[PDB]
Amino acid sequence: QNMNNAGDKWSAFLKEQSTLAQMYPLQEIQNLTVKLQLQALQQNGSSVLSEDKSKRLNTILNTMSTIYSTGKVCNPDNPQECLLLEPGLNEIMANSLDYNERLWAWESWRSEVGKQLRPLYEEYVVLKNEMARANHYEDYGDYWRGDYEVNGVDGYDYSRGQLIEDVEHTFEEIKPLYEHLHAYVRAKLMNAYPSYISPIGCLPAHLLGDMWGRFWTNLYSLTVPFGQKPNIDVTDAMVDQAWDAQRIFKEAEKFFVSVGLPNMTQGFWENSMLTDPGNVQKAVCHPTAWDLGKGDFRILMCTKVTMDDFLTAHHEMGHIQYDMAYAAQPFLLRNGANEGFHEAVGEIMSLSAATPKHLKSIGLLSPDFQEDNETEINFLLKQALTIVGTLPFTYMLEKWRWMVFKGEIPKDQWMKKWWEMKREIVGVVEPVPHDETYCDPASLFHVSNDYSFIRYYTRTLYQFQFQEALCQAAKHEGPLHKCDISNSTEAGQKLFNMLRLGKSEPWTLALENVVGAKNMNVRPLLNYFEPLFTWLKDQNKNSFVGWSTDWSPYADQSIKVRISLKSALGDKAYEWNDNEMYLFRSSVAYAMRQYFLKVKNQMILFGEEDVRVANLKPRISFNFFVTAPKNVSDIIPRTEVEKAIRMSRSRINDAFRLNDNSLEFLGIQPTLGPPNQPP
Amino acid sequence: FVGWSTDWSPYADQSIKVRISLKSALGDKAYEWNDNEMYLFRSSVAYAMRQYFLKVKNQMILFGEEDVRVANLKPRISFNFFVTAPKNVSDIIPRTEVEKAIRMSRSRINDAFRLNDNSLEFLGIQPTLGPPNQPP
Amino acid sequence: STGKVCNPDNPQECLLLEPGLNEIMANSLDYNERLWAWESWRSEVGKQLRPLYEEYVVLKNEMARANH
Amino acid sequence: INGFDLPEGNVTQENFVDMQQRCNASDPAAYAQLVFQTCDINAFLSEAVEGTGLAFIVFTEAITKMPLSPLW
Ligand SMILES: *[C@@H]1O[C@H](CO)[C@@H](O[C@@H]2O[C@H](CO)[C@@H](O)[C@H](O)[C@H]2NC(C)=O)[C@H](O)[C@H]1NC(C)=O
Ligand SMILES: *[C@@H]1O[C@H](CO)[C@@H](O[C@@H]2O[C@H](CO)[C@@H](O)[C@H](O)[C@H]2NC(C)=O)[C@H](O)[C@H]1NC(C)=O
Ligand SMILES: *[C@@H]1O[C@H](CO)[C@@H](O[C@@H]2O[C@H](CO)[C@@H](O)[C@H](O)[C@H]2NC(C)=O)[C@H](O)[C@H]1NC(C)=O
Ligand SMILES: *[C@@H]1O[C@H](CO)[C@@H](O[C@@H]2O[C@H](CO)[C@@H](O)[C@H](O)[C@H]2NC(C)=O)[C@H](O)[C@H]1NC(C)=O
Ligand SMILES: *[C@@H]1O[C@H](CO)[C@@H](O[C@@H]2O[C@H](CO)[C@@H](O)[C@H](O)[C@H]2NC(C)=O)[C@H](O)[C@H]1NC(C)=O
Ligand SMILES: *[C@@H]1O[C@H](CO)[C@@H](O[C@@H]2O[C@H](CO)[C@@H](O)[C@H](O)[C@H]2NC(C)=O)[C@H](O)[C@H]1NC(C)=O
Ligand SMILES: *[C@@H]1O[C@H](CO)[C@@H](O)[C@H](O)[C@H]1NC(C)=O
Ligand SMILES: *[C@@H]1O[C@H](CO)[C@@H](O)[C@H](O)[C@H]1NC(C)=O
Ligand SMILES: *[C@@H]1O[C@H](CO)[C@@H](O)[C@H](O)[C@H]1NC(C)=O
Ligand SMILES: [Zn+2]
Repeated sequence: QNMNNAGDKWSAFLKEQSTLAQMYPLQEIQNLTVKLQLQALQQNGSSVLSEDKSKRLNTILNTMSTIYSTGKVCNPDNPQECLLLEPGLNEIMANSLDYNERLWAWESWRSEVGKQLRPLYEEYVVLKNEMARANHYEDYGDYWRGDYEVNGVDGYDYSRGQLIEDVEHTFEEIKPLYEHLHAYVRAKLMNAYPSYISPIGCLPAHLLGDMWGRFWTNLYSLTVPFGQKPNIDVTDAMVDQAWDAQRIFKEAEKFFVSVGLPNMTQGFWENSMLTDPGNVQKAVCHPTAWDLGKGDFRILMCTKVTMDDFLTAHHEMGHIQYDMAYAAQPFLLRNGANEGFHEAVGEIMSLSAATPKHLKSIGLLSPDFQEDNETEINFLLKQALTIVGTLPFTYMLEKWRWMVFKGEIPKDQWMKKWWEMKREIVGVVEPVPHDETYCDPASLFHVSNDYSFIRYYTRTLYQFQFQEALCQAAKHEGPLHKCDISNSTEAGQKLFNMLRLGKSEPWTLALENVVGAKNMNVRPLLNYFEPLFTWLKDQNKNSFVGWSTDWSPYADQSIKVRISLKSALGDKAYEWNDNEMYLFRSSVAYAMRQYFLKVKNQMILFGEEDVRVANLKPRISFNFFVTAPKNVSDIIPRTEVEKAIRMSRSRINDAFRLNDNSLEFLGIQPTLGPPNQPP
Repeated sequence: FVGWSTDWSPYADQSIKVRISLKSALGDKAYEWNDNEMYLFRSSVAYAMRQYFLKVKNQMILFGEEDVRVANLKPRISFNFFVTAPKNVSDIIPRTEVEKAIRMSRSRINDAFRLNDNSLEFLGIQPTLGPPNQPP
Repeated sequence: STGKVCNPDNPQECLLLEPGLNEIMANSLDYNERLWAWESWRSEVGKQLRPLYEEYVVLKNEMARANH
Repeated sequence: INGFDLPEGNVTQENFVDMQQRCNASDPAAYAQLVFQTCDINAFLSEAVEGTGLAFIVFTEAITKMPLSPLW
C-alpha cells in the first residue's frame, strides 16, 4: 500500500502532462532532440477508445494473466493432485525421459489453457486493432514495429515495414547452420527415443526440453559430443579460496575499470543488497539492475558462490555501466537506443568473462591448464542450443502474430496456419491434431501477457556485431569465441561512444559508432559458430539434412475416410457441417464399444473426444485415429479399428444414408455376398 | 395434505416418454438393446438439439450425450428423458423446444436404429403430413 | 477429505467440502446454487467411491464369515 | 477429384479441360502419377461387331439396362 499510492501519483501525473503536450504541434519543430522528447510524451496509446471499451480491454488482460498463473493439471490416475505450471509442469518437461509422461504434460496443459485463452484472445485482437488505428497505424503489429522507426536524419532513416524484410533477409543465412544443428539433434534423439522419431522427418513437439521448444538447452545431456570430457566449471576453486559475497563484484568492477570505464558510484556499496539478508526476510530474490534516478544505482540479487552468479554479476553490472553513461541526457531519452540494445550490452560482458583465457588471469585456473579442441566443441554446442535453437522459434512466432493483426489469417485458420509454419520454418511436428478450439500461441507467457517478441531476435544479432567489432579493436588473433576485451582501452572507447547516446540519436546512427554499418548483420553471428559448423558437416555425412512436412507421429494408425454425398442422394442431400462430424465421431465410438464387448469381453467407455480428426477437405475427406478414453498416449492399433468398423459398417451407413460406395474407408473393402437360388 | 406421493419428481414435467418395439420392426433378426444402444440414442438426441438451435435460433450450443438424462428404463424398452444446457445443470430445456427439435430430425433418428415411426414412438409427438395423389 | 469442486464459470476456483461447500448448503436460499453444489460433489465423489466401495463389500463379508 | 480433393459439384463435362490445366499449375509433382483415359466417340461407335457378336454381346448388354428386362 506504500507503493500503490506512490505508484499512482506517478501515473496520474504523466497523463496530465500528456494532455498538455497536444497544445504544441509536432511538425512546427526543427531541433531533432526537442522533437524526439515531444513525440514520446504526446503518445496517446490507450484512452483513444470509448470508456466502456477501455475497461473491457483491461478486464481481458487481467483474466488472461490469471489463467496463465493459476492453471491446474489433473493426473488421470489421481484427480486429487493438480500440478500448476511453474512448480511441477516445468520440471517434467525439463527432466523427464519418459515419452508417455512428456506427451501427457504437453497435451493437457495445452488443451485447457488453450481453450480458455481462445475466446479472450479473439476479443483481444479486435480491441487492440481499434486502439492502433485510432493512433494512425494500420494494425497493432505496425504499432509494435514503431520502436525501430527513424524519421528524417539525413541518411539514417528506417521504415516500419523495412523491419519485416531485414528479419527475413537475415534469416535465410541462418538456415544452413540451423539445418545441420537440426539434423545432429535428430540423430541423437533417436538413441534416446527409439521407435518414435523418423530419420527424415520433423521433431515431435514434446521432446525438445521445455513446454514450447523455445530453448533447446535441456537437450545437452543427450546431445553432448564428448561426454568423457568435463565442461569447465570453476565453482570449487571459489570455495577453496574463501571468496565472500563481495569478491564476485569487486572482480567484476576490476573487469570494467580494465577496459576504461568508471568505477562504481560508492553509493553502490551501501544501498545495494547483494545477498538475501541475515534476517529471514521476505524479499523477491531476482537478479536485476535498478536506476531509481538522481544518480542512484542499485543492484538487487541474492548471490551464491557459483560461476553461474559470477557470470550474471558481470551481466547485471553491464546494465549499470550502460545506465551510468547516458545519465547526462534529458529524462525522456534515458533508455536504450531501441528495445534490443539494453540486453545486448549486458551479454557481451558475460561472454568475455566466461572464457578460459580470462579465468586463468583472474586467478581461478591452474596455470598449467590445457584447452583441447574436444572441449571447444562441447562449449560451442551448448551455446548453439540456446542461441541458434531459439532463432527460428522467435522468427516464426512474430511472423504469425503480425499476420493475425493485419488480417492475412482469418480466425477459422489460426491453428491451421500455426502448425503449417511449425513444420516449414522450425521443423517441429505436433503429436496430436489440434482444431480451432485450441489456442497454442496463447499458452506462452509473452502472448497472453501482452508483450512484444521481436526484441529477442534482434538482440541476438546485435550481440555478436558488438563482440566482433570490439575484438578487432583489442587486436585479437584467434577465433571469435576465445576473445577477451580485458586490459584494452581502445575497445572501451569504441564502446563508450555508443553507451552515452541514449535515445538522443537514431539507433542506426548508434550502430556505426561501434560496428561501422547502418543495419543489423548476421555474418558476425556465423563467424562465432564456424568451428561448430565445420564439425557438424562432418557428422552429417551419412545423415539426411532437412525435413519433410508430411510425416506425423500419428499418421500410420490413421484411416482415411471419403464421403460422396451427391452421388448417393444428389439433388436432395444434406450439407456437411460440423454437426455431422459430431455424429460421425459418436458412431465410431459406438462401433469401438461394441467390438471390445463382443470380441474382447471388456467394457471401455469410448467417447466422441477419443476420435481425433485431421485434414478436413472440401471433397469431404479426413483422417482419424482412436485413443484410449483418458490415456492420450495410448493409440488403438489400425488393425483393431478395421475389425471394429467391419463389424458395424452396416450401422454407420444407415445413420448417414450411404451405401458402401459413398462412405469409403480406404484400406477396408467389402468382401462377402455369394449369389444363387436356382436349385 | 398429510403424507406424500412417490410418483412426483421435480424433472418429470419436461420429460418425454420413448417406447421402442424392436421385434415388431425387424422380428427374427433384430439386435438386442444393451447400454451401447443407449449411448447411441443419447448422441442422436444431442445431435438433433444441435441442428435445431443452429438453423432456427442461429446459436451454436455444444450438446453432448451427458446432457441427456435418462430415467426409468424398463424391459419393454421405455424410458423418460429430458435435455439440459451443457454445463448448467439447473437449466432444463423446455418440453416444447425438444418436441420441435425431434420433429426436425425424426427421419434421421429412425435411420440410425432402422425403425419406422411406429416402432420408435415419442409419446406426445405425432406424425402429421403426407397428402396423397398423382392422377391429374 | 480432499475433493475439489469446480464452479463452471471459473475453473480456477475449486471448493473443498468442509470450507465452502458446507456453507452453501447451510446458508444459501438460491435454488440454482444449492442444486449445483448437491449434484457436482455428489457425482464426482460418487464415481470414485463406487469401484472402491464395491471392492470393500466383498472383503468385509469375507472377514465376517471367517468369524462365524 | 480424388487426387486433389475437390467437391463433386464443381468438376463436370463442361469444364474438364479447364481445370486439369489448373492442377498441373498448382502441384506439378502430384499431377504426374495420375492417369487420364483418352476416349471419344467414333472410337466407341467403331468396334468388334464380328459374327455372332451383335445379338449376343451388343443387344444382351443393352437389354439389362431397360426396366422390365426379362420381358425385352
Ligand atoms: C537544439 O540544437 C542545438 C544544436 O543543434 C543544441 O545546442 C547545443 O546546446 C548545448 C547546451 O544546450 C551546448 O553546450 C552546445 O554547444 C550547443 N551546440 C551548438 C552547436 O551550439 C541545443 O541544445 C538543442 N536544444 C535543446 C533544448 O537541447
Ligand atoms: C490524441 O487524441 C486526440 C483526440 O482526443 C487526437 O486529436 C485530435 O486532433 C485533431 C486534428 O488531427 C483535432 O481536430 C481534434 O480536435 C483532436 N482531438 C479532439 C477532438 O480534441 C490526437 O491526434 C491524438 N494524439 C496522438 C498521439 O495521435
Ligand atoms: C583435435 O585435434 C586432433 C589433432 O589433429 C585431431 O586428430 C586428427 O584427426 C584427423 C581426422 O580424424 C586425423 O586424420 C589425424 O590423424 C588426427 N591426428 C592425430 C595426431 O592422430 C582431432 O580430430 C581433433 N578433434 C576435433 C573434434 O576437431
Ligand atoms: C591484464 O590485467 C591484469 C590485472 O591488472 C594483469 O595482471 C597482473 O599481472 C602481473 C604479471 O602477470 C602480476 O604481477 C599482477 O599481480 C597482476 N595484477 C593483478 C591485479 O592481479 C595482467 O598482466 C594484464 N595483462 C597484460 C597482458 O598486461
Ligand atoms: C497409457 O498407455 C501407455 C502405452 O501407450 C502405457 O505405457 C505402458 O506402461 C507399461 C507400464 O507402465 C509399460 O510396461 C509399457 O511398456 C508401456 N507402453 C509403451 C508403449 O511404452 C501407460 O501405462 C498408459 N497409462 C495408463 C494410465 O494406463
Ligand atoms: C443456469 O440456468 C439458470 C436458469 O435455469 C440461470 O438462472 C437465471 O439467472 C438469471 C440471472 O443470473 C436470472 O435473471 C433468472 O431469473 C434465473 N432463472 C431462473 C429460472 O431462476 C443461471 O444463471 C444459469 N447459470 C449460468 C452459469 O448460466
Ligand atoms: C577506482 O577505484 C580504485 C580503488 O577502489 C582506485 O584505485 C582507482 O583509481 C579508481 N579509478 C579511477 C579512474 O580513479
Ligand atoms: C467449384 O469451386 C470453384 C472454386 O471455388 C468455383 O470457381 C466453381 O464455380 C465451383 N463450381 C460450381 C459452383 O459448379
Ligand atoms: C502440366 O501438364 C500439361 C500436359 O498435361 C503440360 O502441357 C503442362 O506444361 C504441364 N505444366 C507444368 C507446369 O509442367
Ligand atoms: Zn538482464
